Amino acid sequence: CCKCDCQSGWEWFGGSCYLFDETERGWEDSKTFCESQNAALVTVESSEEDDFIRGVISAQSAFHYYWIGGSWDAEHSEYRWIDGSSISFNGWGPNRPDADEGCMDYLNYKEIVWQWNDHQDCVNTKGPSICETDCS
Amino acid sequence: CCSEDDCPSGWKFFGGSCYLFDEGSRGWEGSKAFCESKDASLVTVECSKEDDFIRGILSGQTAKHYYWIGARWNEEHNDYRWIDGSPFTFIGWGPGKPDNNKGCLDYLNYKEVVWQWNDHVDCENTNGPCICEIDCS
Ligand SMILES: CC(=O)N[C@@H]1[C@@H](O)[C@H](O)[C@@H](CO)O[C@H]1O
Ligand SMILES: CC(=O)N[C@@H]1[C@@H](O)[C@H](O)[C@@H](CO)O[C@H]1O
Ligand SMILES: [Ca+2]
Ligand SMILES: [Ca+2]
Ligand SMILES: [Ca+2]
Ligand SMILES: [Ca+2]
Repeated sequence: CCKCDCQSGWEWFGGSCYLFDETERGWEDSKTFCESQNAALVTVESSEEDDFIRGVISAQSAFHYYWIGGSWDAEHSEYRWIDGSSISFNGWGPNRPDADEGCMDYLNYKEIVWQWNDHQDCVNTKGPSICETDCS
Repeated sequence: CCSEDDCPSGWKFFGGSCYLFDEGSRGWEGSKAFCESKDASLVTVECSKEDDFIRGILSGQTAKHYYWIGARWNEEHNDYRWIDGSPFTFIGWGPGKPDNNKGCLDYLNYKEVVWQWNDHVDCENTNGPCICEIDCS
């Protein structure tokens, strides 16, 4: 994405346009909603991206969790970004993931100060989400 | 993001930025200070449309074969990135570049590099024109 190519309500950072959508949906419906916007749930490849995200969500206090584009990959037996790519940057909160077959969210609760957590209800736990496009 | 409105006299508007293609003769370090003196920065190229824009302007003249841009070797990160600390998004290296000389970036037109990025070892005493950018961010 060019710095001025993000559509209305979206924010540019590091070649991507982001949407912090506050409609509450389970993880699957959040995945689907990012697809409807010709995007995908966000994938966080760097400390720089993580800090950009934290800067937005630590600015608000309504929500304690946001869905992102990471989930259990049975095939590989590990959490992967939803594009299939490996989780290289370590943005997990202390002692996470604590179980398999989850989906990932940023979580602001106890020891997890807006880091990644794994949740094992990927359908019925409703929260806001963060969409990402690289405009390709 | 600027509008055409915000471009001072003699600066070109593109993609929410104002650009100065300045034809002076300065080192990379001298070009950096020159852009600052115009409340600007050596240009940073975040996407392929901005790269195509720049190549369009640079291919309109043949007096000059390189223009300085706002990238150099970063000692903190041991990589090439923009002078604001932002890692590269769009990659614009010409065929066979970079030469990995821990130097300063220009747009170059020489043999197989056809208005694409090159790194020069001498950031002080190799004199050329430059591209400043105001992006209103
Ligand atoms: C929706 C969500 O993320 N809920 C999190 C849960 O996964 C986690 O085990 C717990 C402890 O950190 O905080 C929860 O309530
Ligand atoms: C200032 C500048 O860019 N000079 C470039 C040099 O770095 C490059 O090695 C050479 C061959 O590609 O073209 C030069 O003459
Ligand atoms: Ca990303
Ligand atoms: Ca869990
Ligand atoms: Ca730019
Ligand atoms: Ca070179």
